[PDB]
Amino acid sequence: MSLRIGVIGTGKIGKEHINRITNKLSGAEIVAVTSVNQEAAQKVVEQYQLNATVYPNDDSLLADENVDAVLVTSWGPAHESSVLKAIKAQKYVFCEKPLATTAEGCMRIVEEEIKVGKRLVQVGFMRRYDSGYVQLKEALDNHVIGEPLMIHCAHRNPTVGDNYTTDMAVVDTLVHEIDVLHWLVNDDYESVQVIYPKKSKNALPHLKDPQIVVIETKGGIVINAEIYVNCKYGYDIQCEIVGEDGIIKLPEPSSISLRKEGRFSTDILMDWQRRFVAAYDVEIQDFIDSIQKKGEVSGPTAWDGYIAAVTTDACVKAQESGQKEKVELKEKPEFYQ
Amino acid sequence: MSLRIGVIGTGKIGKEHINRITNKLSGAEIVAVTSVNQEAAQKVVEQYQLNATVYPNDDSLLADENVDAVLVTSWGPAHESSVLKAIKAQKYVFCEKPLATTAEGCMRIVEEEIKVGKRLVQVGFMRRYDSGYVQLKEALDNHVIGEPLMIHCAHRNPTVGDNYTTDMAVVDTLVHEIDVLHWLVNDDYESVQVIYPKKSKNALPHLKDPQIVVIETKGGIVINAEIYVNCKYGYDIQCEIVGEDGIIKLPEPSSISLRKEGRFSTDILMDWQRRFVAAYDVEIQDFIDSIQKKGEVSGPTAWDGYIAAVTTDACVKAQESGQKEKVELKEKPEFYQ
Amino acid sequence: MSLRIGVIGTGKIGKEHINRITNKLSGAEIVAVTSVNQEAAQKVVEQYQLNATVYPNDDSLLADENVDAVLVTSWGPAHESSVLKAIKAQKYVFCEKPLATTAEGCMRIVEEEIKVGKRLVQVGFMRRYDSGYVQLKEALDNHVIGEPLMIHCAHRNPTVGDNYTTDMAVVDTLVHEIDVLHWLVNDDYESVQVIYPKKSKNALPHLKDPQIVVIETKGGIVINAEIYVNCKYGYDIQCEIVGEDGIIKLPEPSSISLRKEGRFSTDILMDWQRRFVAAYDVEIQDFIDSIQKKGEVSGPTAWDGYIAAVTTDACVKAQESGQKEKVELKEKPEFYQ
Amino acid sequence: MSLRIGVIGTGKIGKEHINRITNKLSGAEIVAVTSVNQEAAQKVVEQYQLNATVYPNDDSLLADENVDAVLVTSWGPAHESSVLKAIKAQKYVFCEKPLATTAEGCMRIVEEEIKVGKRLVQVGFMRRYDSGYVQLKEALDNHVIGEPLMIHCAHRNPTVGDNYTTDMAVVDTLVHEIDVLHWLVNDDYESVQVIYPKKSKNALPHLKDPQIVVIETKGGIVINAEIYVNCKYGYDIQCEIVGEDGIIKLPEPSSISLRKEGRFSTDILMDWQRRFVAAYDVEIQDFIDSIQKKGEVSGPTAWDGYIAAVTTDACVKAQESGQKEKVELKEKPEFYQ
Ligand SMILES: NC(=O)c1ccc[n+]([C@@H]2O[C@H](COP(=O)([O-])OP(=O)(O)OC[C@H]3O[C@@H](n4cnc5c(N)ncnc54)[C@H](OP(=O)(O)O)[C@@H]3O)[C@@H](O)[C@H]2O)c1
Ligand SMILES: NC(=O)c1ccc[n+]([C@@H]2O[C@H](COP(=O)([O-])OP(=O)(O)OC[C@H]3O[C@@H](n4cnc5c(N)ncnc54)[C@H](OP(=O)(O)O)[C@@H]3O)[C@@H](O)[C@H]2O)c1
Ligand SMILES: NC(=O)c1ccc[n+]([C@@H]2O[C@H](COP(=O)([O-])OP(=O)(O)OC[C@H]3O[C@@H](n4cnc5c(N)ncnc54)[C@H](OP(=O)(O)O)[C@@H]3O)[C@@H](O)[C@H]2O)c1
Ligand SMILES: NC(=O)c1ccc[n+]([C@@H]2O[C@H](COP(=O)([O-])OP(=O)(O)OC[C@H]3O[C@@H](n4cnc5c(N)ncnc54)[C@H](OP(=O)(O)O)[C@@H]3O)[C@@H](O)[C@H]2O)c1
Repeated sequence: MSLRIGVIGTGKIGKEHINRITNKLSGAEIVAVTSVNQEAAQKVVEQYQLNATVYPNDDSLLADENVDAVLVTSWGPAHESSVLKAIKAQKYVFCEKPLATTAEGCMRIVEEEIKVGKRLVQVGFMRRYDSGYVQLKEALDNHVIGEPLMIHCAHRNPTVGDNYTTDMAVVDTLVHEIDVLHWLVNDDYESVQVIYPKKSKNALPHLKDPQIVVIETKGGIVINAEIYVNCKYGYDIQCEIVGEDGIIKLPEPSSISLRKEGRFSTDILMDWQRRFVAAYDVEIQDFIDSIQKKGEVSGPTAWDGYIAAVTTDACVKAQESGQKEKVELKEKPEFYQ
Repeated sequence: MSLRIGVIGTGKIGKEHINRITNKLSGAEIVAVTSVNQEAAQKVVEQYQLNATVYPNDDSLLADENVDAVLVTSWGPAHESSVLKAIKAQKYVFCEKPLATTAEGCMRIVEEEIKVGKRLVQVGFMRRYDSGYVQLKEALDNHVIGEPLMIHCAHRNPTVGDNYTTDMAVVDTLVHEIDVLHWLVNDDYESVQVIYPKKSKNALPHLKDPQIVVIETKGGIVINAEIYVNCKYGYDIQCEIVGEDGIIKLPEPSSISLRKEGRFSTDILMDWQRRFVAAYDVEIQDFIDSIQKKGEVSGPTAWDGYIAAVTTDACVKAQESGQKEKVELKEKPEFYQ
Repeated sequence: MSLRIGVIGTGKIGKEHINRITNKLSGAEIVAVTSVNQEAAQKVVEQYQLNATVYPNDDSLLADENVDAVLVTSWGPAHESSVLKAIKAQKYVFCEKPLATTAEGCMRIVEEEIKVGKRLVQVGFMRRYDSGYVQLKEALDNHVIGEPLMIHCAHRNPTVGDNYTTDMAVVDTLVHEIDVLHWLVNDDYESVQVIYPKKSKNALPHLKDPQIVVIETKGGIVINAEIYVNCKYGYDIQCEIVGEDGIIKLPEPSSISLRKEGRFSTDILMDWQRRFVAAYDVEIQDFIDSIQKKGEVSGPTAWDGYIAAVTTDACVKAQESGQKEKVELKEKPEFYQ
Repeated sequence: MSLRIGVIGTGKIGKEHINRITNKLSGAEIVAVTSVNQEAAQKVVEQYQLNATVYPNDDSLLADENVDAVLVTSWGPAHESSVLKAIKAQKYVFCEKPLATTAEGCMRIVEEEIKVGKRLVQVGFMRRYDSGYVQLKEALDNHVIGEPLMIHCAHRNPTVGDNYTTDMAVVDTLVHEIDVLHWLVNDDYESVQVIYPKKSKNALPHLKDPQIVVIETKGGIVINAEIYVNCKYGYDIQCEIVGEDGIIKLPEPSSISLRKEGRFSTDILMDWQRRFVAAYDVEIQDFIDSIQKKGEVSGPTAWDGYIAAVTTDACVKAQESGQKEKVELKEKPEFYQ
């Protein structure tokens, strides 16, 4: 019957996932809430009419035996702590990115989970659940294009706020590409390099934008990723995989077409929140269903969180040094193989 | 909440709706089933692990006061009888097409609903809930192309069985177009004409396929619909609306692209079930949510069912006469505004 | 050496053809011109720096023994006379549409050419030389889609002058479709029907625009053609051929794409003269080349002119009567086989 | 009257140019040819039925006072020689790439031309005359997308023979991109870097294919160019320019579309000779018209040839070293401004 879920962190995306579980998905219910702000957390149970005790902290909510699983949706740097705790409490955990702000912290989560002996942790890299990326994965697995040789991608955003900084280009933005690409081609990153084109007029003086990130896999796949967060025209994810015998490419989001005033056109999304809305529903549903059927989670793993953490670090180092940097990856544990 | 739902008819679409409510959607559960094969209904309850009572018939299912609403997913020609009974028992009813196999059948349902004083009946014309059609209607209502003048559409299917007959081209197939178009442009159908191109080699000698159906609305919009149920290449829905100042067009379903062996290509679906899957989820969720929030349904009405019935009747007439036929619609009751 | 060409009618089209012959194409030169405004004629000679006599009329131009061939680019109604005179003078003739203003006019020209005993007359239906239509013809002749069953096309124009009349929709505009389609599918027209949507706000009150013209071939191919000469958005030619086993479609004219301000777009041409510029070059070059290589022309024939006339007449009839009208088509002389 | 053209080298490209001049274009004729293969040369004169003299060498041909201009279409390394001889004879010269096999060779040509005092040398970089590239240039010069920041391009080929070497990837292939991009964005190259992904199974082991070349301009435009000469699927040129406020992209070559067997598709050329046939006609016609109207040529210059040589040299340097290499360009002479 219903999977009982506690929510750690009721900001925007905590409110979204709650709405999801309460009003859209099957098999689960929100029974507990927290942080930080005792208020607001109470305002959230109000807003959504929840049968939910407002606990004052992780351990508190995590103490409850009427909670089977948790969503960690709080401030990024807070994640590692709550995840560790929930693992010790042996509850299933869905953790929004990042798993932890350091590779060391991801490694600690990895260590703990391996002790429990089964997969409790799923990281919220929703792109793997998007129908376009699923199709790309299927085509590759069915050897449609032969071996992958190169990947060209772009992650574009119309404009960012004052506080968006150069490192966020890789840490908050490219991390999605970083997680999804190694999954697609099943190969590990080896080296990264960052090249800066002239700065766009739309970027604030403190921010280096756009940038080009070149990544090589151990297999020798070269990825060039454009990141351009002040592109003005829209929010835009583009991904092209070049293989030996052919090329596959991610599709545009669905739009009606329009002939009008001398132009034939389709819409480009302006809002990042509309790009992957279905994927978010799918990943949470899969969280719920995996548990109810397999006694463990199925999505991106604690190791995937670690791979991202390490890769983003090398990228930031590449941003600073302007040189080709190594990606320091431990061999993958048997437990995640 | 938990809307408590009884299913009348546990065939293919019945089982798929049961799956949706049980494993995909929010706010409802299946508590009762009935079918003409009572053991078949039992297997379904087994298969989906339902906490549901198997009833011998719809009368007794409708007698169960723990049943809030029903789905009528039985044999087409039997829908009308089940709907009438559900209206008298005052349950909400989601009826798969058709509502009734005759205009008179629909009119009977219409006046029974008007007696009850609120909306009980929602007809399963799922295209209205498809994002493409929603986008088309949004554009229209925002005056993007001015007044609609012409609609060019096509409904294509790879192949049909031995028992698909000429009348089914309009009754089972074009009926989807007939419902969605008058809704899109807010106009009533006035007349229809059927034109037969040479028979396709892919069609059995008793079937006339393809067909062209020309429809004129009262306001003077002209619709040209191509029906070709043996097109071989795929399942394909196309729709273009030509307005005074511009043209809008329904998108292709999402697909990765492929460059390979001298061709740049995307997928065309082979399977009608894959085309509108999301729409079915949305329509049923809307049935549930409208009831739980407004105490009445919100989708295609019994009146839309009537409109479809009158129009397909005129189309069948036109198939046999080769002449322009009037669509004789009674004025729309104030109840259905 | 050069094919020596005289030009009858030195208005807009006459000047453009003179331009391509003088400055773009191989193997010909203008040696004579005539008009009606004997100032503009002398003017064109100087503007294009031509070593050419200006004559006062066709008779005197056709008298000139060093003229090998003529282009008839005069006022529409005057074409027939000049073509006839040229045939009697035994000169080759490229005649801009229309060959004549009546089917009888076209038939007369057909008879004189048969008397001359070889092909002198090429009619300027340039679409057959457009690379997109050439590709459609080639796909059809390679049996890529099976037998053609239906054709859907549109001929759209941003706006017309107040002189444009309802009959001109089929006589001046659809006549291009009428020619190209029977050529593409190698079939004769049998019947036509015209349906009027409500009048567009962009159309003057005396003009019925847009129009839908339904044409059936003897073999049972059904053509649905949309004509909309005040569509505002652009000049647009669309053509989709539905065959038994698949569908082929004319491409958009080439254009860079643009992502900007929330839209992904390509250009739609605003003026008809840019649409087929290459085809005009190819058709004239073919006129020159065929004459020099074979001693007769090879393009659209006087008989093709006749077919267009008879089909347009039947369309004008359908315009007035609102009924299905027969295309009164005489049998094709072996001379044109 | 006619520009009298001599052709040096009657290989494949030489033959094509003779064909367009003799049978397609305006205002010139072939009056002289020479080739290392005498029989081939005389056979070309028969084949195209030329009114031309076969000369045993370029000295003879260039000494012919009835020769106004020459096309140099001989073996690559022999180009420099013929170009210098032609400038000395003060003949107009269309030189197929490369201008010379070294930057030194090009510099000597630059030197001799400046002495003459006018432009005699046009280099055969035809992409500049392609309608797609012209539209890109027009959009950029109208500042449709603001300042260019990044360019992503690809040059792909189905297969190469056993002669093709790693250096030819930049020397014979990328050289087209190298010329067209600095022309598009009006900026000079600064540094280049080469990255090798894993080798394609379609490549002979003596060849490194594919390659990624990264070029920075002095203004800070970053260019990422994929070269892949055994991509199997087709010949394919892609080019996307990312600007501050928008993105413009080269179109696919014109193709009809096809729906068939579960795919919606367009053709991809397999044959490089088909991608740019129109550009070749336009470039040669430009050569002829510029001479006849301005007394000097006006396409890509000897200086453009020199840029290509230096930039290609540095790319080959980067190929061997694996490091970011400098493009050492001298100051552009006033003669070429
Ligand atoms: N998977 C995806 O596609 C996706 C998409 C978006 C976000 N995320 C991730 O989800 C996590 C949380 O995101 P969010 O947008 O929901 O966060 P949020 O609402 O900004 O943060 C959650 C709560 O913490 C408070 N807070 C945290 N740090 C604060 C500070 N320094 N000052 C003031 N209040 C602070 C917030 O208050 P304030 O109102 O003042 O912030 C809010 O009450 C992040 O790790 C983010 O990267 C993932
Ligand atoms: N909205 C849509 O797009 C959509 C899509 C599909 C279907 N539908 C509609 O939903 C309804 C049911 O569809 P379905 O595909 O589930 O149908 P189905 O499985 O073929 O038929 C449903 C039930 O009717 C019975 N039945 C079928 N033919 C019969 C006949 N000739 N005589 C007596 N009983 C008969 C079946 O018996 P058995 O138990 O022996 O099979 C089954 O119990 C139909 O009216 C159909 O038009 C709508
Ligand atoms: N193949 C195609 O796609 C295509 C495209 C465009 C046109 N065409 C055809 O080519 C022909 C010429 O077209 P256009 O646009 O060049 O036409 P135009 O210039 O208007 O007509 C040619 C000349 O006719 C003169 N004229 C007009 N009315 C006259 C009258 N009643 N009596 C005597 N002379 C008269 C005008 O004299 P002034 O010089 O004093 O004005 C004009 O120069 C047309 O029949 C048209 O259908 C074909
Ligand atoms: N703009 C463009 O896109 C483009 C396209 C293609 C080529 N090109 C350029 O045009 C030039 C010639 O190209 P192509 O493909 O036409 O060459 P080709 O036909 O192989 O050679 C052209 C001429 O050089 C001779 N030749 C060829 N190989 C030779 C060798 N190994 N030693 C001595 N003489 C030799 C040929 O005579 P034999 O037959 O007796 O060898 C012929 O007269 C090259 O510089 C090439 O890069 C440019």
